[PDB]
Amino acid sequence: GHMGNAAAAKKGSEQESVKEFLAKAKEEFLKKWESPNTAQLDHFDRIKTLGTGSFGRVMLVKHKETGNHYAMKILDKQKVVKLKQIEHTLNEKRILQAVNFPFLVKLEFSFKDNSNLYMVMEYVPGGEMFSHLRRIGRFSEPHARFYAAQIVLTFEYLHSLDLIYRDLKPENLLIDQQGYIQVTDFGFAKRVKGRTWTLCGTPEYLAPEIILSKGYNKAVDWWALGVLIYEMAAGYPPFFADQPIQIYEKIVSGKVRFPSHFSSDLKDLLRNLLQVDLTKRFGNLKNGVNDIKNHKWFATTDWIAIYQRKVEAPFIPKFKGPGDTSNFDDYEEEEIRVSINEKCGKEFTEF
Amino acid sequence: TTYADFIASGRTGRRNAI
Ligand SMILES: Nc1nccc2ccccc12
Repeated sequence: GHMGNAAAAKKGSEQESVKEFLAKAKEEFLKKWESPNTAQLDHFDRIKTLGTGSFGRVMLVKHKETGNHYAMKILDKQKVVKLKQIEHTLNEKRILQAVNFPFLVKLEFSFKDNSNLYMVMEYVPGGEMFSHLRRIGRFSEPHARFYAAQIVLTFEYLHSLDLIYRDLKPENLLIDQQGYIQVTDFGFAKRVKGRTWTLCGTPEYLAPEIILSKGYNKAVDWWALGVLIYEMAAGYPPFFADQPIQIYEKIVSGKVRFPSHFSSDLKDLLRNLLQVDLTKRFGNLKNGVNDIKNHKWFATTDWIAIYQRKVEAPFIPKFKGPGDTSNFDDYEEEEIRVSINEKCGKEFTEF
Repeated sequence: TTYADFIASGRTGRRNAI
């Protein structure tokens, strides 16, 4: 066969150890999910806006008593209600409180006041993967593989907790000071033992079964991994067009084209992740995640060493001081106004 | 080229969720 006796026993043992880790990870998550005003605004100095979404914005802040820097996600409660994202917001906080994994951002504090909700998490200073990818053009296959392997492990972890992530893209991936990935946004993540049906995600990264309004499962995350690996290695995604509807037609078509510089191993991995047929998609078969981790394209990946953050990263972002923001774009600074009247108090009681 | 086509799509910047 492909493995001799020594490699075969080593791999089996490694896979078993993953099971034991994940079982313990699940019991820790569930304990924390079942039993979670950890600070206040005056405890931080607001430095600079790091990013904005429909919710509000993310600001670099310095915790005054300790001098530590953090990223503070500020959500305007009235905007959240108008956007119909109450459940998404409470769910994101609950996930962030309960998970623990080296590539998942760590929530330090959370609190709320009359007008806003606050999530204070570790500041990830190296910038968005998106910027780095667009600047560099494309990542070499070893560089893309280093990032991919972190997503594989992160999804292996999240899926064992029955969490589907559903919004993988370079825009949602931050680079930390050691060059490793951090995932921060969980606004579309959901606990899904079986199927779910919500149309959500980002056009270029949608699995065909979402587009086709089917009940779908965690395998949509493995399709999105295919799209991510493709985009990292090519510099552009496999399916693009002027308008989303044309992107969708391409996704569901079963056709994908590859750059001529893609290795054969990469193309084979991608044909099996970007597989429209669920009965054949890697990550969705009897062998589970092992079909991906054991694939030839990942043969040089030492999965434990990636997890332990013992692999030297191919790229280490520019790092000056602890509150340096040079790896982030400039955003327009809007003041954080706090109404004298409580807004949407009932909707956010649990936050 | 495919890259040129990507540029022509106009979806080269940060993409929003639906
Ligand atoms: N945690 C964190 N660190 C730096 C920048 C961010 C931008 C968006 C969300 C979270 C962030």
